[PDB]
Amino acid sequence: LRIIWGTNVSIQECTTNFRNFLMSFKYFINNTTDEELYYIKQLNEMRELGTSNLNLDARNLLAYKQTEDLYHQLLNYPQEVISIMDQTIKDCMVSLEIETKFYKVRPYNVGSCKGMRELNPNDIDKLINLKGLVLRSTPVIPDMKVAFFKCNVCDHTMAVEIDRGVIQEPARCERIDCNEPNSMSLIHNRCSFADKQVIKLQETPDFVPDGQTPHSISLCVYDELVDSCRAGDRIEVTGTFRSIPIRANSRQRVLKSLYKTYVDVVHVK
Amino acid sequence: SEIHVRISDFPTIYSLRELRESNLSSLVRVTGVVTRRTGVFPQLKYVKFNCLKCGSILGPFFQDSNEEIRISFCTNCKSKGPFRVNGEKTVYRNYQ
Amino acid sequence: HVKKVDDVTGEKVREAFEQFLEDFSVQVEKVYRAQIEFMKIYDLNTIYIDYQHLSMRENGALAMAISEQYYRFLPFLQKGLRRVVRKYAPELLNTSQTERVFQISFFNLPTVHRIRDIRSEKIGSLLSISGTVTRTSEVRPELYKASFTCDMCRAIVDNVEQSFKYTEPTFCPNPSCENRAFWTLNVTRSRFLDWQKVRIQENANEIPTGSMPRTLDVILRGDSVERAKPGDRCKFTGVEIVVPDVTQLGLPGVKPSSTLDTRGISKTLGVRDLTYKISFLACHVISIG
Ligand SMILES: [Zn+2]
Ligand SMILES: [Zn+2]
Ligand SMILES: [Zn+2]
Repeated sequence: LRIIWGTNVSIQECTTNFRNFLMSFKYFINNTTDEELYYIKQLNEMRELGTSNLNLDARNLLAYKQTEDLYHQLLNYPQEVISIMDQTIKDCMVSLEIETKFYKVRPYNVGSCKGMRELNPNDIDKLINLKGLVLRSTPVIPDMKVAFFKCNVCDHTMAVEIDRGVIQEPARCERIDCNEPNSMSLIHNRCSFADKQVIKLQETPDFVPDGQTPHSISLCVYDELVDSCRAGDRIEVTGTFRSIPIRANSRQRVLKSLYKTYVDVVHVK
Repeated sequence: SEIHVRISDFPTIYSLRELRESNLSSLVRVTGVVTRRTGVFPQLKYVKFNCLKCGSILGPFFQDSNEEIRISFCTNCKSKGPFRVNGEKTVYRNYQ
Repeated sequence: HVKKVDDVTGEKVREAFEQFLEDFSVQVEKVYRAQIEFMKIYDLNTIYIDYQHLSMRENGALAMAISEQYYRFLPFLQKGLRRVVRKYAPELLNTSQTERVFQISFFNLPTVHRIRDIRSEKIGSLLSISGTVTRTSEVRPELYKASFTCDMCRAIVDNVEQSFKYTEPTFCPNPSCENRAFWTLNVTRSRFLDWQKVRIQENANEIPTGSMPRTLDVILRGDSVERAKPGDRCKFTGVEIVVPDVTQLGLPGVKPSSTLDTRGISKTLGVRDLTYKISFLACHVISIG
């Protein structure tokens, strides 16, 4: 039972726990679709249609005796649980291009909760759902993943991968012949970028404590979910709860102790 | 790391009293007697400098045997600040 | 003397574009070669090529590659043009003594993209967009190839490529001087281009349900300046570029950052922000409807 530090998760435990459920699921009940092997139709039809996203309802799992544990673990450590859940799919798919295509899950039935303003700081890095009306969205913003460096004395080109936001700029040329200090230049248009958009949502909770005026929330949608929401739309959103420190002003590298809050969206209804 | 050339024969042989200012910066061959000698002192050959703001070792620089060499720019921190020779990482030459 | 590394595929695409220039026939003549002579009779600087001609040669290849990696291949296509002019028009290479700046213009692409469909995986490629023009600025000179003087020694370094920013030389050419940071600019003997900025807006019929129009900044160079009036519907063909943006400091999310690697440096701090916004640089402007 290896436990990942800071969590209660065992990767092998959860992968094996998940593949049995994915290969066998149960449930005014029919005999045509309510008593058949459910999810292998969902996977087969997915691969047949040429599709990449599996949409995974949540309360499915709070009944089946094994994966009950996994429901609590998914509502507490979304980062580590969703990487376990993908390797199950691309293993399960060949078990049934499929050696170079990436799979994703999208939980959309997380419940309970009572609004953004009732959440405490102990709910950071947790999965929550929101309902509301969209007002604004900024145009697409390019986000850098792989950078491009050129040696200005030898024309040797290097590529670097972003690691948790930080880019490591080489100090010495890598060529065994041209070994110079500080010869690396950055060419912006040769780099690889990705999509980012910011939405502003007017939250419409169910419980409104005495004297709450309406407020607005910020949501970050990446890659596929771009231009998927338009102003005036009433939507339901699943995502993670984050916090970030902001810089006091542009000139100084100083930060502010009070944090800023937002939501990383995973599913949209 | 380096091979030295020494010319063996050479026609014109001078005495010390014949030399004049027309002989400056030229190849000569002379005779004489050795009257004094000094000890062996080291001379700078491949010099490494320290940047006293970012603590970096700047790479090999060559000494020409004419005038002392001094640097002015740190490539990592971009400064013209104080700079001092690293005695431990330097390579020296024999002098007498 | 260090050996410069070469892009093999760059050489192959240069050779292919040279064959394209020198061996195209339409019902019969060599159209581009005719235009070449046409530019000596009136002293012009721009070459207009048709994209449908690029595709047909070598079915499924030259055109696919140039469109998808234009930012890389543009200098090589410029060099090929220079070699063709050297052959069949050597007098045109000199301004009526400096060299004459050459500009290439593609048009008549298969598809026209909407402003609200631009993504970041098309950065540095060739595309055509539509919009409505609202604001134009006056024509101003732009620094293209500059001359610098050393401050330790006084040597002259000429023809430094700027590439969208104020670049300075990174090494004195004299094998003796070791200057790499201290330079001064001779504004008298530097070469400039003409520069204008245009603002565009989304067309009325292309706006989604419940949303407001979007905008984009368009950069024009050379002979393309002063072709767009306010209140026009135009189509632009050009390259999708990125420019620094300090307004993003405050938006939620992780904002990429840069730092220097201290693993490998012998010892006994320069963080820069990677925030950009999408802009557009145009080579062909046409007013339709
Ligand atoms: Zn190099
Ligand atoms: Zn330093
Ligand atoms: Zn110099």
